[PDB]
Amino acid sequence: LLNFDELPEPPATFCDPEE
Amino acid sequence: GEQPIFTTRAHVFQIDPSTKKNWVPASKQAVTVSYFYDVTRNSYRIISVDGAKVIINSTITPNMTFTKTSQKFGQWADSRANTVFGLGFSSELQLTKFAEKFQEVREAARLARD
Repeated sequence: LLNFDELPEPPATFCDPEE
Repeated sequence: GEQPIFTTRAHVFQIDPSTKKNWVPASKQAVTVSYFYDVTRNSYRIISVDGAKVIINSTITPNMTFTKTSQKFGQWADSRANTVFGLGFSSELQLTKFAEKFQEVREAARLARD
């Protein structure tokens, strides 16, 4: 299936910062 | 026979089918992404084209969902094309406006088929 057990991380260019 | 509803620009990605965890760029640069109402078929579509290459032609049904995964990126599954499209925007507002348009189109799609 196309279903995600976990949402994937966005591409590194469009990620939210973490810190 | 096709009226443009909303137009924006984004980087287009598709999820890698095997791993389901990596984004493959579907365009080299940003490309135009538009919502269309198809008066011939009574349906709404998301269309993105890079020259003679059709990158997105997704017909929007009420069940489909756009999921925002960052302030500038969101994704929706397209079972007909058996893929997941991701769009990366240069401003948070473009993402918001795209997501809001997506939800609007989902209800229009259900009301149009009543």
